[PDB]
Amino acid sequence: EHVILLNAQGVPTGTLEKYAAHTADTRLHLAFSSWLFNAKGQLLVTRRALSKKAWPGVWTNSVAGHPQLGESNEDAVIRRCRYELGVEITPPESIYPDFRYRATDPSGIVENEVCPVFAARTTSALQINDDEVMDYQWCDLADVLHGIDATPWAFSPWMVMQATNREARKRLSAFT
Amino acid sequence: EHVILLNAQGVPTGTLEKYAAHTADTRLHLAFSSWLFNAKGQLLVTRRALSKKAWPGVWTNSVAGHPQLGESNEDAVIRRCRYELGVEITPPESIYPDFRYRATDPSGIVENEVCPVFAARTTSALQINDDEVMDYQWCDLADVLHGIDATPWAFSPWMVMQATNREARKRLSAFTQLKL
Ligand SMILES: C[C@](O)(CBr)CCOP(=O)(O)OP(=O)(O)O
Ligand SMILES: C[C@](O)(CBr)CCOP(=O)(O)OP(=O)(O)O
Ligand SMILES: [Mg+2]
Ligand SMILES: [Mg+2]
Ligand SMILES: [Mn+2]
Ligand SMILES: [Mn+2]
Repeated sequence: EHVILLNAQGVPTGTLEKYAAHTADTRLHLAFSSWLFNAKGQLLVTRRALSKKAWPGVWTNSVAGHPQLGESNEDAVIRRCRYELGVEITPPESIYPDFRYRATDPSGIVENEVCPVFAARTTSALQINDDEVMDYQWCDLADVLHGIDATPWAFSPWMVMQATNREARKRLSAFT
Repeated sequence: EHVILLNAQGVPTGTLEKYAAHTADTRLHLAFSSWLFNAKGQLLVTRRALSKKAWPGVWTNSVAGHPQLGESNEDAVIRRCRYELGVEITPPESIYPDFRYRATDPSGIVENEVCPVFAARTTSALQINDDEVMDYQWCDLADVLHGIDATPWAFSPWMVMQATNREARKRLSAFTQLKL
C-alpha cells in the first residue's frame, strides 16, 4: 500500500509506502475525499480512530484515502468505503475536483495533497472497521454545516476547507 | 494522585488511586469542571490529549479534574489550571454546584462524579501541558454554544451538559464581558 507523489504540476513521479509517507515533512501526494449520505439524505460523519497516523481522534467527513497506481478516484472511494466502513455505495459524483491543501495536525504530522472530493449514497448497512473509525454519527447536513461554521476547530481542517468552498457546499446540499 | 469516593449520597467515604479508579466500573467520586475566559471575554476550549484514559482526543471546556484529600474544590481548579494549562486565574466562581455526571467514553471507560462547575478569568499567558492538552482555541462563547447545539456529538458530553444548564450558561455569558 502506497501514496503517489506528485510534482509541481499534478504529475505522478513515484510512490512511497503509506505509513512512511506521512511525517512532519509530508510531500505532496495524491488523495481523495468523499461525503456519504444514506437513502434518507443523512450525512455520515466519522471520527478517525486514535491509531491513525494523521488527525487521530478527529471528527471529519465520511471517508478519505489514497488512490494507488492505476486506480481510479472512484475505485479508490469504493475501496475505502468497503475497507473502513464495510459499505457499498452508488457511483461517486464529483463535488470539488480541484481541492488541494496542506495542513499540520496537533502532533506535527502533515498532510499535503491533491485531493479531489466526491459524494455518494450508501446502498448497504455500515460494518465498522475499528482500526480506521472509532465513532460516527448520521446527521442532517444542515446541522453539520452550522457546526462547521460556528466551531470549525472541532472538525478536521480538511472537512472544513471542503465544506466552506462555495460550490462544494452547493453540490453537497443539492446532493440531498 | 487519588480520587475522593462518595457514597450513594454525596458524602465522602475515602480515596482511590486515580488510574485504578477510572474503569468500566467507576465508583462515584469527587471532581470539578471549570470554564476559563481571557480578559477579552473569550472562552478557552481545549482538546484532551490522546493519552488521557477517559475521552482522549476530545474537544471540551477549559479544564477539569479531581480534588485531592485536604484540598478545596477551588484549590483543585487552581492547581489543574496550573498543571494542565500553565495558567494563573482569578478566584473561581461556582456556577453549577449541583452538577452530577455519569457517562461511558468511546472505549468503555466510565466517569461517575459529583462535579461542581466553575468559571474564572485567566491572569497569565498559557503554558500548555502536552501530556494533558493536545490542542486549544480561544473562541466566542456564542459560537461555541451554537456549535454545541448543532453537533453536540462532536464534544465531550460533560461540556454540553453544563453549557445547556440554564443558570450555568448565564454565568458563562457574564464572563464574556471584556475586563481590564
Ligand atoms: C486524511 C485526508 O488528508 C483528509 Br482528505 C485524506 C486522506 O485520507 P486518510 O484517511 O488519511 O487515508 P486513510 O483512510 O488510508 O487513512
Ligand atoms: C473529566 C471529568 O469527568 C470532568 Br466532569 C473529571 C475528570 O477530569 P480529568 O481531566 O479527566 O481529570 P484529571 O485532570 O485529574 O486527569
Ligand atoms: Mg481513510
Ligand atoms: Mg483534567
Ligand atoms: Mn496522505
Ligand atoms: Mn473521575
